[PDB]
Amino acid sequence: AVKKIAIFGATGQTGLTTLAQAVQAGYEVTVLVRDSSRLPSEGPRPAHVVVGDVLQAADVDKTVAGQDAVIVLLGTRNDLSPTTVMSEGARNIVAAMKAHGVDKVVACTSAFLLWDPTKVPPRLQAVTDDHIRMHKVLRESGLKYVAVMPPHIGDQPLTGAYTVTLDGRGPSRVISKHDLGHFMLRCLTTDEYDGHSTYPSHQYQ
Ligand code: NA
Repeated sequence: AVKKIAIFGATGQTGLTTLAQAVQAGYEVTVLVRDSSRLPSEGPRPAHVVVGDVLQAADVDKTVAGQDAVIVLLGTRNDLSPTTVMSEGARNIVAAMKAHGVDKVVACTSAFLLWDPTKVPPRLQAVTDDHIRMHKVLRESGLKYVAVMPPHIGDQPLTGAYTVTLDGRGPSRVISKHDLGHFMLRCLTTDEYDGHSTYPSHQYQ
């Protein structure tokens, strides 16, 4: 039974609704944040808050200690420049999970990893390159890794009626940020997605 989880990137749009749903689901949530004031002051607050940076190996190590599973929602703060913050952040998380014996990691990359590499728009190639590096870091770690590769993440409401496509592209090109967080929590209750790539999508319009 998974009870204690750590969430990386909980201050982002998708991370905030994932944190809110995880607290309401009864999980003991630990978050790593740059600033504690970025967390919601009222309502769903996490059980444990570590103030630090994901690129600091020691900060990640104390966040992963004693956890049952890890949710990774790392991004590039809306910067299309060539970067390694997501891949290097993933290497710190993987190193900490191996040392402490944590096996379950659910990580969000991008649906572009399911596309023809030549069809990826050139403007988004730099960010996609680091998503590939992070995915390879997690794929080669040997942990129970659920690769979430969502399409466009919108502001649609929480439905729970989305479609989950395994190891391929789904029929819709949009997933709500609430349904995305809902699905990543669902991956903590089952192992049927372990080692697979998941494409959540739904038709809201
Ligand atoms: Na933060």
